[PDB]
Amino acid sequence: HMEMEPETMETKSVTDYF
Amino acid sequence: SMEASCLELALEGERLCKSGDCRAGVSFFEAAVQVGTEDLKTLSAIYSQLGNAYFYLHDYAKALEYHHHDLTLARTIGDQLGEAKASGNLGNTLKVLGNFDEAIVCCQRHLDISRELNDKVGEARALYNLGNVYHAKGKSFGCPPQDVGEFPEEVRDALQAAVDFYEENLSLVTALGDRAAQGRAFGNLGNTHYLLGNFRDAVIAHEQRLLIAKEFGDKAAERRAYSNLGNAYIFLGEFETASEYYKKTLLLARQ
Repeated sequence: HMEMEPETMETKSVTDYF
Repeated sequence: SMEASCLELALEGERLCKSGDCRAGVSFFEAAVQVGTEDLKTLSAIYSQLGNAYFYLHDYAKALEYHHHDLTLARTIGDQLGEAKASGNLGNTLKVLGNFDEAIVCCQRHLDISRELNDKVGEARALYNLGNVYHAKGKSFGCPPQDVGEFPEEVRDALQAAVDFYEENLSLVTALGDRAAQGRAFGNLGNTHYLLGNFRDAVIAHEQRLLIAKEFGDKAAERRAYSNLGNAYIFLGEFETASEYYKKTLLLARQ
């Protein structure tokens, strides 16, 4: 019925090496 | 080495997801898995990417499974932030599946670790994530008019709890200056009020949501705000008011 906001997902990168 | 080639395929996958085509990105990530690496930090990262990729693709079962491996592995190597994150993602996925109780634990962990490490960014997101869960939980009792008049203290409790997370979240994100985040929280905060029967409070929340939506040039969020605002006025009886916000809504998705 009601309209909701999207979820946030935390995000990891390979680039974290650098 | 097999490291280098696995590193390549993931990097690709990131730009691919980063640039809209996550369907192909998945394939590059899987591929990188198939190649593999002795560097678990990297592998951990990759499973996460898959978890979300698949999350966005509405294959929640596979997201759950990929984040569960991420979570396990972050624990394995003593990567606290990694475990905080994987927790979050698993929690949210569990929410989507309707396993609220375990979702709460998972999002709760994300919070606790983020507090420990004094990550305020992470702390706020977890607060929002928790909000949604307790919301979803309380929402999923019976159906969503007869509800607002009569329902159990343990459902109130569940919704009021969301309110409390959203507000806490908001507070946090005001300090960090994150307009987007205030955007998200405001909306869901408002619907939670709607259900609780706090309709004047509902409006306030969505007016803020709308404002932030307009400020970003975000039509979908504009689209919603008008929608959710329509509904509350209806419950206050302001049908001529509602009529218009509803008009604006239909009028909007047109443009």
